[PDB]
Amino acid sequence: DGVGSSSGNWHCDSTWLGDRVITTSTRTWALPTYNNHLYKQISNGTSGGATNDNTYFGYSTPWGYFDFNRFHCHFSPRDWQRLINNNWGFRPKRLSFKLFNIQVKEVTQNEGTKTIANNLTSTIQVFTDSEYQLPYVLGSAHQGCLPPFPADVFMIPQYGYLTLNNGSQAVGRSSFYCLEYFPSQMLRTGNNFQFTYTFEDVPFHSSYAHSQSLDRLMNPLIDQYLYYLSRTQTTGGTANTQTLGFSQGGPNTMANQAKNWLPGPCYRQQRVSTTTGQNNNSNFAWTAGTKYHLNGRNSLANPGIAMATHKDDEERFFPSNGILIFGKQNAARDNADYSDVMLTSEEEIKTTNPVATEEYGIVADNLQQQNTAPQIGTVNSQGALPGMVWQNRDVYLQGPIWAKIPHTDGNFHPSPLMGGFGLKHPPPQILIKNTPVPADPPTTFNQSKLNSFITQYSTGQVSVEIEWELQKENSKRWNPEIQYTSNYYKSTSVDFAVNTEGVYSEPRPIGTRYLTRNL
Amino acid sequence: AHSQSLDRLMNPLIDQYLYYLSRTQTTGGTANTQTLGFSQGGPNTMANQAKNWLPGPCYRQQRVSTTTGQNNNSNFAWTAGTKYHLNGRNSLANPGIAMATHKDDEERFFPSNGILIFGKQNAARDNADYSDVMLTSEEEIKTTNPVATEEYGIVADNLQQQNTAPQIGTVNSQGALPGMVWQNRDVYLQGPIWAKIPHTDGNFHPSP
Amino acid sequence: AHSQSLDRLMNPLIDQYLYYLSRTQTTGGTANTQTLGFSQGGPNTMANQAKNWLPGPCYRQQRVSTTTGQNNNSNFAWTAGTKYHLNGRNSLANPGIAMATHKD
Amino acid sequence: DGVGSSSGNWHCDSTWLGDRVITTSTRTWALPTYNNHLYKQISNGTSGGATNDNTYFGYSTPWGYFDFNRFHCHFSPRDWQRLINNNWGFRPKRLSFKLFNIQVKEVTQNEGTKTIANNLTSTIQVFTDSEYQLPYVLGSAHQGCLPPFPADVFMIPQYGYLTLNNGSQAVGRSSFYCLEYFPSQMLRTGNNFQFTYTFEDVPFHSSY
Amino acid sequence: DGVGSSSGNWHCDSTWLGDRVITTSTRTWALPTYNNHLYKQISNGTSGGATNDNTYFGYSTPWGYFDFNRFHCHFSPRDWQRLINNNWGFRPKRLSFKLFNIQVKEVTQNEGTKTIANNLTSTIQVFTDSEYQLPYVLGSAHQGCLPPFPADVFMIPQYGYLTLNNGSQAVGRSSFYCLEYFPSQMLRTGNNFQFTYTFEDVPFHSSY
Repeated sequence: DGVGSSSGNWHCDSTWLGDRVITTSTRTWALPTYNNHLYKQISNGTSGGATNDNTYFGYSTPWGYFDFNRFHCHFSPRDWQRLINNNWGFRPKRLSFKLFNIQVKEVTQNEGTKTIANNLTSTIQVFTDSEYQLPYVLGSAHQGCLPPFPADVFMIPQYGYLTLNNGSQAVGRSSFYCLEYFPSQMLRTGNNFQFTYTFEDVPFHSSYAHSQSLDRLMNPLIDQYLYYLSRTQTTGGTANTQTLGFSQGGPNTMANQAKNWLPGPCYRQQRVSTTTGQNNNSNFAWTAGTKYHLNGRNSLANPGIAMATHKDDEERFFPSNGILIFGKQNAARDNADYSDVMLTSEEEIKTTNPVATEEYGIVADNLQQQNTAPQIGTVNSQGALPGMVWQNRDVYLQGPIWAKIPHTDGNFHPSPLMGGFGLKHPPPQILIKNTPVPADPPTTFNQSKLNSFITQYSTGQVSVEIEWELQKENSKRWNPEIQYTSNYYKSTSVDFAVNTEGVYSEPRPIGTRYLTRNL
Repeated sequence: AHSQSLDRLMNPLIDQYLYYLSRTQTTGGTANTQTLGFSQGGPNTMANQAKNWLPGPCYRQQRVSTTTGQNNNSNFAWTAGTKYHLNGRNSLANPGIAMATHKDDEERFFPSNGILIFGKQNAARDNADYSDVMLTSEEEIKTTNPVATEEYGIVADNLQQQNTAPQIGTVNSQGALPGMVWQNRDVYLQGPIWAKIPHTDGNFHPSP
Repeated sequence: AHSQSLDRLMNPLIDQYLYYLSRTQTTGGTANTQTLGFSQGGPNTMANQAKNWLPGPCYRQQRVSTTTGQNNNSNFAWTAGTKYHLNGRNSLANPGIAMATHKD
Repeated sequence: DGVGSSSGNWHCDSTWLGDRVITTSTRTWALPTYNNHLYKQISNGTSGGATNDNTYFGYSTPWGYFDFNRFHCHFSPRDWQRLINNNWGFRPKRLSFKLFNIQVKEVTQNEGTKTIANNLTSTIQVFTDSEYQLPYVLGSAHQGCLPPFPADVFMIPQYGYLTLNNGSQAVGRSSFYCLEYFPSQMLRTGNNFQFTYTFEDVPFHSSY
Repeated sequence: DGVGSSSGNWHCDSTWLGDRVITTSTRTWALPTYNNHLYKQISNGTSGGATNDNTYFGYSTPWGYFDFNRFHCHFSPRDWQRLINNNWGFRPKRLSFKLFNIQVKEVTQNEGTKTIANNLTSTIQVFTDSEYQLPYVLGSAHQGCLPPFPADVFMIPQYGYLTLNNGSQAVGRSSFYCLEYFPSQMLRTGNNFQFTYTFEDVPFHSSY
């Protein structure tokens, strides 16, 4: 474990083995000293501009954390292509994490001339929250994951957390955590860190689309033996009176046929169009937004339960807060243009799932009588009903992978809404920090905590290995399937590649669901 | 068939130790003002008693009668039909989730698309008579399951205040709620036996 | 008791990479027309942030106060009661599914 | 024992086991050079303001000392809560002490521009007064213990002692101690120090 | 594998053995950081001066490469003389490659005064494209091979490649490669790299 010997090698590869694929990626990182070595209380209240919906109480910390919860941390674009085009499903089995080649540096600033040198005897600290005792902040779709492009160098994100609040104030149950109250490894240059984790059994993600729909599973050529009420009134001439008539469902009355199953749950959302002209002229984004209400605070149900983005022939429409949206490269943080963002679509599930912007269905409102005409009600939110079947949201190359399932007495179908695999025991948080190095202390004792420190940062490499288990296709379909393909014709630059300026970009979102399977 | 019903699992002879709000206003004379009064559930107030369970799910259907005279004079079979909407297409939810066909003493009523119907021999394919078909009934489940043609229940609509009287809402479709218990639809000698459960990520209680 | 709430499991210091529709109409002056604007969820817009989970089930009940003066003057205990209907009989859903008694 | 390898890891935890609790804490420290490398005689007399009640004779030394004689050096607030709420008594049984990850630095001052660099070949010296031959200065409630908050960084206190005095003057029995007349470990970066101690039987404190 | 110990020795020799000759050469090299750490798309089109015959689409990379594909990398002039004057044919059988004595340096520029120092904890990365997955750029007669004269010191060439183009534009089949998507060895000063390769059967060159 020398100053002069490397502690790691660079592993970035993929290997495919029948029913497994293993991915490895290595990236270079930089870690600053965060927060001036301090833990600070932060809050947001209702004074000034701030709304109640946005209040919080929390702490910010001197630590940083490692995040690889984005598919493109692990899969190259071509690899993602091999996966989606060929497999019905996949899931994660196990991972390996390595930190190595660690360099701690001190920066000296005199007279506007700045210099950087190694501090050989310096350490950094790392630990994993193996027991899940710290608030789990992965899974909230934050920035700071390993870059898609291997050549890119990245900065480690600062760690902070939230607890209960009333306005800008803490409450009795509010909790404070010190990360220094955990055991951590200390590494000098020449030391390394590693750990291994095994994923819990989780269902394969469905990289497939149904080639059948719930409302059409019958034999087109045959009648049912079952009957339905087809006529309530006589049909001939003007003297029409009530009657009862019954008919057998058949090829031309598939809508009426008796069926075994129901479409999935519905929490309806407002429809907006990409053709702006077709939209109402108000700013209705949050006012007409679909929301949930918790303890007096309102949150967008974004993106909410999975529903199809649009019905047949209406690519223009999307749910206002019902899809995942990714930025194009260098898209602005605020108020980016439609041309600067990429909207996902979940067409593939119209097959079993309600369209996002429409009713679930219709129910009776009242009791009909000779003097009372029957009335119906439109159902815009439907909870789980026996016989319902549904599909989860898709995952994307630039999307999230896993989430920690919250620790609660109950849940229904705990698949993370943003997409991915939901785990009771997800990959643990990995926290890293530069150890403080004091500048020279005073020569006579003072009890106050030291506030003068040498200025330091560290850089190193990090490796992640994941084994994924694959589910192969078993289709008897005669004709060819849809596949993700690169564009045939000439172009100014190559998709999923660099610029003349050296900027990698991902042009489109890529989903998982090209192959088909029956219902 | 159950010989007990969800709303009557108590001991008829004993009071609960639990209390419920029984009075919101004073009772004597004309100068009546708000108050709070609390009482213990008992033999004569079984409706008020605290209970552990809830009836099963409800997707309400229109009621029709075998006595034609009692029915509205329109052809309302599909217009007033209970339906689901999938990708722009509408289908009868026939017969839908299991609910009891009728309540006590009302054999005449059935849900318009909520029961299985079999033909008598040589009944016509189209527009057969009532006398030519046989309607099933699922009386046996009124015990735990909502009647097909009625509301699940009532919920509050608003927030009452000194100046605002309280308002209630009628619930005609109810999804699964914790504490719900229910019974499946019956099977018949001339009925189906099995179905393939569709291959999907999720399902709730995949009984055909 | 939980020391965290469902609506606040994020990192207070970091933005989401996900975007949401933040603007439906232009903001400047009087000639305001429709547009589409998108923003990233963040520390000051926690209400808007994309989230994984939903709160538990709800069967709503009427609110009454211990300060009698603040209550409507009717006897509304069973008339405004939350109920279930079984075979033509009505029962209080007492106490019903678990919901919090009151807010902050 | 390299320049480039850490000699310790950060342990800060509590574990509760029935009738034992074990606490671990780690803190970062800084030690200045005290006294310019000198031992100095100090006294306080009766001249000027000074009263007789406050007289002393003593020495100050180039050394520093480690103090963890404050409960919150070891117990987090929540831990203290588990202890007091649940137990009739407690007492200390044994301890482990470690010094590690040592960096010695030299500071260079020219022209108002100051720079700090490592001095790799430098040493520090540590020893324990296992035989109780030096005046025991813990136990007098001084400042300079490890901080309650683990994230805080602290400065080591200077060591000094007192002996017999008459006014500002020494007497026959007054004693002078040199700490360099004890054996001590010398550590460069990459070296570490540790020791183990067992508490004598002592009565449980009454948390009741 | 120390900071202070050499990891290699200088071997430059020839030995002749009847039907074999073995050559060894060692050279000193320097590697700059290329491209500012970036991969950049490059093209040449038909605008301006440029003819169609000279169009290309490609990328340039942060990497450098080692080239010894020139006979005088291995044979001294006198050695070449012994070979040509005396033999009807020759061919290559196997090779050994070593990288050693690696020094990584950082350069600091302030106020027009520049200084160079070692960065001890720094690494370089090396790999061989053993599976031929990158575009093979040797064999195109480029500059940057090891010098003929052993005393000369040389600069490592930058690596870049080309793919399909239409004019200055990419086409569907155009490919992008990232070299960081390969496993590589990381070496600090005091680490070394080596590999061995065997030539496939190939016909003797005719020196006649």
